[PDB]
Amino acid sequence: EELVNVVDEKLGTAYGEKIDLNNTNIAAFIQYRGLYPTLAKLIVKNAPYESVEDVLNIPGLTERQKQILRENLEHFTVTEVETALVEGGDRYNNGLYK
Amino acid sequence: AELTPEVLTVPLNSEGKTITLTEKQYLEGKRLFQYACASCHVGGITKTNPSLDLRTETLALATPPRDNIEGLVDYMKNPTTYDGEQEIAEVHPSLRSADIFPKMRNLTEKDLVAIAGHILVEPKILGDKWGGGKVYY
Amino acid sequence: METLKITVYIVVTFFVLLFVFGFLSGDPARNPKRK
Amino acid sequence: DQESSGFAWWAGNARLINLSGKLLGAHVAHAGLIVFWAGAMTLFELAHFIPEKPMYEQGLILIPHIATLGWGVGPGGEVVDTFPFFVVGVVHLISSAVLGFGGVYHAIRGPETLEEYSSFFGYDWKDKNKMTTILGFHLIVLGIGALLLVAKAMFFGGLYDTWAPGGGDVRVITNPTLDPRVIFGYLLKSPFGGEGWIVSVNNLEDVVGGHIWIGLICIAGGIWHILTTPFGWARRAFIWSGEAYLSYSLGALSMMGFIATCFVWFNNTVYPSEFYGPTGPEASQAQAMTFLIRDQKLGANVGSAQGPTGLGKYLMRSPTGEIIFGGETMRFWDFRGPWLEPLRGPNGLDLNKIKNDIQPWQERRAAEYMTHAPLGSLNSVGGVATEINSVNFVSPRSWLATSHFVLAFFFLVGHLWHAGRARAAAAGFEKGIDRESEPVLSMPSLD
Amino acid sequence: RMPAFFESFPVILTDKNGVVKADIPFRRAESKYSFEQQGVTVSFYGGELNG
Amino acid sequence: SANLWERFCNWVTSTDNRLYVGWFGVIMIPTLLAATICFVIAFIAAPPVDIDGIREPVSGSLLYGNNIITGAVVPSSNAIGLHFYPIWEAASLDEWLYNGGPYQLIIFHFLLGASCYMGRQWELSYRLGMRPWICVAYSAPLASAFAVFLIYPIGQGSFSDGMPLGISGTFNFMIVFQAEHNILMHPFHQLGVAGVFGGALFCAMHGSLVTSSLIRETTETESANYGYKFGQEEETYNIVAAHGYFGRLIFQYASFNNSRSLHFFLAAWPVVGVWFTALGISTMAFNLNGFNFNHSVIDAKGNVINTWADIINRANLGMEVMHERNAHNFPLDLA
Amino acid sequence: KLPEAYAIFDPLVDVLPVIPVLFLALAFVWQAAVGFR
Amino acid sequence: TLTYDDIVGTGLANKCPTLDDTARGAYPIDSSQTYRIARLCLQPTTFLVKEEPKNKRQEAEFVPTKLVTRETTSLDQIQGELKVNSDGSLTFVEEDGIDFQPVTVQMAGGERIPLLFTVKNLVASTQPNVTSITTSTDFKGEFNVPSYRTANFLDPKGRGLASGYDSAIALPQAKEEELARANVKRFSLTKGQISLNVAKVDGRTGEIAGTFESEQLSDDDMGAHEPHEVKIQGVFYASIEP
Ligand code: CLA
Ligand code: CLA
Ligand code: CLA
Ligand SMILES: C=Cc1c(C)c2cc3nc(c4c5[nH]c(cc6nc(cc1[nH]2)C(C)=C6CC)c(C)c5C(=O)[C@@H]4C(=O)OC)[C@@H](CCC(=O)OC/C=C(\C)CCC[C@H](C)CCC[C@H](C)CCCC(C)C)[C@@H]3C
Ligand SMILES: CC1=C(/C=C/C(C)=C/C=C/C(C)=C/C=C/C=C(C)/C=C/C=C(C)/C=C/C2=C(C)CCCC2(C)C)C(C)(C)CCC1
Ligand SMILES: CC1=C(/C=C/C(C)=C/C=C/C(C)=C/C=C/C=C(C)/C=C/C=C(C)/C=C/C2=C(C)CCCC2(C)C)C(C)(C)CCC1
Ligand SMILES: [Ca+2]
Ligand SMILES: [Fe+2]
Repeated sequence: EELVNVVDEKLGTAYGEKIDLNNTNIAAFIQYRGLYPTLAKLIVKNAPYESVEDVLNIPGLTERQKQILRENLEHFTVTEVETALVEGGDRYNNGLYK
Repeated sequence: AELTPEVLTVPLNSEGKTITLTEKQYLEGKRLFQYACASCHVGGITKTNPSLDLRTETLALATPPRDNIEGLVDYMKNPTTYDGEQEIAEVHPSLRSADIFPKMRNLTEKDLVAIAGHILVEPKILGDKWGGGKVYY
Repeated sequence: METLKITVYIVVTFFVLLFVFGFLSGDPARNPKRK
Repeated sequence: DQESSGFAWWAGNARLINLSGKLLGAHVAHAGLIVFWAGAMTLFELAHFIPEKPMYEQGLILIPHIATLGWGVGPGGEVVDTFPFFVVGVVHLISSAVLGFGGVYHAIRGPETLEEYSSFFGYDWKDKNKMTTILGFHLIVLGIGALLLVAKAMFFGGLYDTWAPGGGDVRVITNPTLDPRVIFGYLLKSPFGGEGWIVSVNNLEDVVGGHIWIGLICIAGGIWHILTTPFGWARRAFIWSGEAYLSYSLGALSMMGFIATCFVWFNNTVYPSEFYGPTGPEASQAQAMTFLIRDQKLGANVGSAQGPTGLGKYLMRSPTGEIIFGGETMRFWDFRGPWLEPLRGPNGLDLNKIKNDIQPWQERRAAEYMTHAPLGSLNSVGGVATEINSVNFVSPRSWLATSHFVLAFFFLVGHLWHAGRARAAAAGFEKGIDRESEPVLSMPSLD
Repeated sequence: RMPAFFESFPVILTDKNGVVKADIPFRRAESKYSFEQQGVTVSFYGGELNG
Repeated sequence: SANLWERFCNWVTSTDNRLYVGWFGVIMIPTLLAATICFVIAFIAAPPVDIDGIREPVSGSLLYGNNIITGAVVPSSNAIGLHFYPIWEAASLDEWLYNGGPYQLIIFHFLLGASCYMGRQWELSYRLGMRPWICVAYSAPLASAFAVFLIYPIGQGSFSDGMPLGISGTFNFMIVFQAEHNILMHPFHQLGVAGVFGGALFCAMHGSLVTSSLIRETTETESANYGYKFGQEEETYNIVAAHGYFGRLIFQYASFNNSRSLHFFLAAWPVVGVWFTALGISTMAFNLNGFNFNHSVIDAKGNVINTWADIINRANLGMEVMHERNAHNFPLDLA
Repeated sequence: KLPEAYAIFDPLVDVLPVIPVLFLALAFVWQAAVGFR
Repeated sequence: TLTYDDIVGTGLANKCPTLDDTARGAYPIDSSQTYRIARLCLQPTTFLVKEEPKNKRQEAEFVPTKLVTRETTSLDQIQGELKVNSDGSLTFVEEDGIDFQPVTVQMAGGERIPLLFTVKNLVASTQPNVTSITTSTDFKGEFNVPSYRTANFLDPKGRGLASGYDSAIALPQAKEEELARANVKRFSLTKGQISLNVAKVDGRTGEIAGTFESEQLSDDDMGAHEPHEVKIQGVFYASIEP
């Protein structure tokens, strides 16, 4: 019988500690070596992941892209896809700028 | 007596060397920066893509590394994405594309050095201001 | 809604007319003494 | 002249209301300051103008006019040869010496009345005819001028064409729009959003045809006047006074002054935008273009993307159904420009095209414009009022539209001032109520 | 604390030397100090919530 | 008879009609009655109007939760822009109301009548054989009502912008305008203020001095006002005793003594000044905004030293950011 | 872009636009000398 | 034929594609060939809103409502693969397009019901054994009805979900208990149902047309109040291709 703000609640999970593959917005990837541009679009463009490693299995990844992904897996996480954060293409343009 | 030659020392190469640009270059670097950058990178940000800025730490995580002269220089010659995957000289001003970005035509290897040297000194002076905007104005 | 458009134009035209003519009706003339 | 005999010092030039000879020199001398300027300033521009750096980024406003006529530009307004500029600038600067010589002369040495010095040049205000004559000439003079444009287009080099099929570049018009329908159409087209007024005109065929359709009317009038006198109503309608004649010509200018402020702020055709900055709506459009592209080219599905209010960040519909750009830009869904049209379909911005037909020349052109929008301060500091210094710039489109609204306005004020004075100087009481016979004192009170 | 002047005031929490340690965000998109994220808690002494 | 038209033209022009309906008045009269009547109803009852473009309807009428201070007639929608939205262009009144139809109807009509009202303010003078120009002093307010209701929108691209007909929404127009044009920092407004501030100052002076030199013609127990009689022959106060004091307050020549020269300075100061503000709004309508001194006074190293111009801008940002919270999708406010 | 030869006039060319203002200002020197008859 | 400067303003840009009375054809479904739908359009025509129960459980009906917006209702550009799985039945899978439009209709009494007319993630199928799509064919299916407002939307007093205030900022020392409902913005997500019934066909060009009816929920206002039930009756065009 409590009303809950899904987003504040999700800042209790891994989300709010590491890049959430299923939720966090694309521009989050611009914080680690060669990861943004091409991979980020891939990660995001590939539905939810039952678990971090699953990134490693995205279609046509180069043995190099794969090499990096493994490097940064320690900065990734996964949480239930949260509509409020995913709906409306919010993952490509969450409405923030500088 | 504040813009000392120590505040003018920025990483030259990626191995470790440094260059101590003169107060003459600096100013000119700024003039050249407003001449071909500010239009889109005023204050060290990016009007047509706020995601990527010119903060030194940001350039560091770039690919290849741009937190030094040689790197920035390479860029103004042949720009690429933040991952280095695509060459973007066809939509971002460069020498590889002066035919489309005239302002770039003037620019000479010497100029490119200043403009770059400027992108590295500003944050030394301005600090956080250089990175963000509004919030920091 | 179309009828309202017609009406209004008729109405607006009636007055625009009155105005144009009224001045054409030699207005300079109307005053104490047109030297 | 003197005050205790004429008017008052700060009203000086009215002391010439009846001294045509001098009143000619006044007009000549002045008509020299305009040329002098046109000339002196074009060189000032040129002396600073930098061959390859956007004109709009250099505070130019005269050179842009010359370029639009197809002078020293080439493809995309490339500034191929500066000479036409130097050329145009000086010619004027000289013809100023001529006119200048006339003024100084005619307002000093020459006769201060054309009365007997020549009965054809001498004139009478109330002479409801020598006026219709002088008008007539001038009406012909303007006609020759209009036709000069058609020449520069249909015969000498052509003009600039943003809408140029290949893309912006000089183009010789050879199919002027004849036909009253299309031409005069623009005349009775609402000045409101969408259906603009005269400010529509999105092609040089019409601009040229329209002008051809002017001399062959303007000169047709220049004659009808040198061959007649105001009819009955005409006389019992207007006040035939020198000052009154001014008034009518005052309001005229003022009225156009707005028509101009609107033209340089909205039209893309007769003001390239390659020489001037980008239209205000044009820049608000390009910011969407820029981000509809950036986000698409990054994973987003712009067609389905839904924004904070439920309207869709990149694309939404207009009241009449067309698919337009989203955001505050929903107001500028009227903007039509070269760089954008190829993405338009029959129902508006088409998805398929947007999804994979966006050449790079547009991605960057769209970026150029959103970063050169018509915004800045008095001390020329480009951008929003909260912006920081650097990038000093103010669109020509601003400077122009701004100055002319001031001029345009004050002139309307001017119009009233004189139209009101001459309309009472006639009934004759512009100097006060006649103590002895106060009209009011002989009118039935209202209570 | 709220400076008698402000009708509404943000809730910032800082340590001993006034270092921003926690707070309640406005734009969650990038909270760094949000409670929860920092695991803030509150204890009471004296008064009726004592203990 | 003598053909009623001939006659009609005589009544229309009657110099002795309680209220002077003129040729201009033949328009002013119906136009202002349409506006004024629609405004009064709109303000009392009228659904929320989707002002900005989104679908976040604002209610301004009284029967919908307002009081005189908060209520207003809201500007036609942004989706409408500059487009001409008359009642016949709506699919139904409800559409017309939801989209802000009332505003356009009300301003196009007030601007039309207020203009003829300017024209009328000449016709009568003429018909009374008096000098004109009164109508030119009234061209200042009109010019300001024109700027704010028509010019500013033509520039910005939509009637959604452009001061809304209501007390509080007028404060809105201002607080935002500032943040978008930094108006307080624009010459034309400062002249607007010198005008409006000055005007008042002199209104007190003129009114002051004159009252201070009325010629004793009444007891101590009866109004000073009775000392004057409507239409009375000569002046009612000593224009020389007046100058005798004011001249001595500052210094002789730093004063007036010519009623005509003095009264003109009264009608010229505020009019000239108020014109300007109209020219400011009309100017900032095309984005030539106020002065910008942000990040000037930089020091020796390059540290920005901040001047009052900055604390200003700092407060301007706060405005820029929060205004129209749900109407922006991209970084730059170019509309 | 002022053709080289003429480039010895830059300084002058730079001032020419302002001249017109001067006229209005000279017209005031005139009336001042004539005592504003 | 008609172009942009030909349609602009006529509001024809909202009505979508018709098939001259020549139809009644049959588009041959190969099964050995992959079919997709080039452009699926859905043009709203009538909106009804089941009168909120009276409390007195006496069968509430769907009443007509007035369209307070303009001609901003149509769904177009929708596309995706028209899958031909076993037993002859066809299944359309919505891939992308302008598949949603915020509509606001003023209801009989006084209310204003804003809904998010959509067919997002639609997946409609047809009767088994579909050979050559004919006027007898027709699709049915569910779809997702996102949420009128995005996580980012702020309310007149500042409060919002993914951003914005935490509470009734203007009532500093009041009881939050009763304001909970409006201070915590929940973001719903529900299912909608349609059914496109083919009325015209053009064996040749491979384009069907017809009527549609869908039922969905209104806007709950970040969950401030209960959503109203809506039913939409319109028309639809559909260009099929291999
Ligand atoms: C289209 C051209 C035009 C022409 C030919 C005339 C002609 C005339 N005017 Mg009109 N006038 C005009 C436009 C024009 N006017 C406009 C637009 C206005 C509204 C402002 C007026 C307002 C006006 C008034 C109020 C008066 C006249 C008067 C007169 C008559 C005498 C001239 C005179 O007094 O000069 C003398 C001129 C000066 C004292 C110097 C010019 C001073 C101005 C204010 C300076 C502007 C300069 C520049 C733009 C600003 C400097 C830069 C600034 C940033 C510091 C003459 C018939 C007078 C008359 O007797 O009426 C019949 C009179 O009293 N005019
Ligand atoms: C620029 C526009 C302009 C022009 C063309 C005129 C023109 C004229 N004015 Mg007006 N005037 C103006 C602005 C202008 N005025 C303004 C702004 C004011 C308000 C201060 C006045 C106030 C005014 C008054 C009070 C009077 C006139 C009078 C006159 C007339 C006689 C001239 C005269 O007495 O010279 C006097 C001669 C001189 C002292 C010489 C001045 C120097 C010459 C003309 C300039 C040479 C120009 C340039 C440097 C050299 C070029 C040479 C090259 C071609 C070789 C003449 C038609 C008079 C009139 O109405 O007569 C009946 C008069 O009494 N004017
Ligand atoms: C340079 C410009 C010019 C000027 C100043 C004049 C001036 C004049 N013309 Mg000429 N005319 C011209 C060009 C010009 N004409 C051209 C190019 C032609 C084509 C060959 C003609 C053809 C012409 C004819 C056939 C006649 C005149 C006549 C006249 C005289 C009085 C008629 C009048 O003004 O009625 C003013 C108009 C009205 C009372 C009607 C008002 C109602 C209309 C329908 C509405 C206008 C609204 C407008 C579109 C909206 C904007 C309004 C604004 C306030 C917001 C007058 C001296 C008459 C004359 O006496 O013969 C010599 C005449 O019979 N003219
Ligand atoms: C907008 C600003 C405003 C100003 C600048 C102003 C100024 C003045 N009003 C005076 C008078 C008047 N004003 C009056 C009514 C009004 N005056 C108004 C508004 C103003 N009045 C208003 C709204 C009204 C009501 C209608 C009347 C009725 C009178 C007069 O009788 C009198 C006069 O003679 O009329 C011309 C003059 C008195 C001289 C004096 O006191 O010297 C003595 C004081 C001196 C020299 C010291 C200045 C004192 C102040 C406290 C210090 C300011 C500090 C700096 C010097 C300046 C600040 C800098 C700015 C950038 C902020 C003075 C020129
Ligand atoms: C009447 C009058 C007036 C008026 C006046 C006027 C209006 C004048 C004008 C004048 C003018 C209008 C003048 C002009 C002049 C010019 C000149 C003198 C020129 C020259 C040129 C040259 C020389 C050229 C060449 C060159 C080149 C090619 C290049 C290099 C450089 C140079 C520049 C050298 C006044 C107010 C005072 C007062 C009263 C009376
Ligand atoms: C198509 C085109 C064009 C053309 C144009 C044209 C063809 C125009 C025309 C125009 C015209 C054709 C105009 C007209 C005008 C007019 C006017 C402006 C008028 C006015 C009037 C008045 C103001 C009057 C008055 C009065 C009255 C009403 C009453 C009684 C008294 C009096 C007399 C006072 C162009 C090139 C741009 C471009 C392209 C397109
Ligand atoms: Ca120089
Ligand atoms: Fe008085």
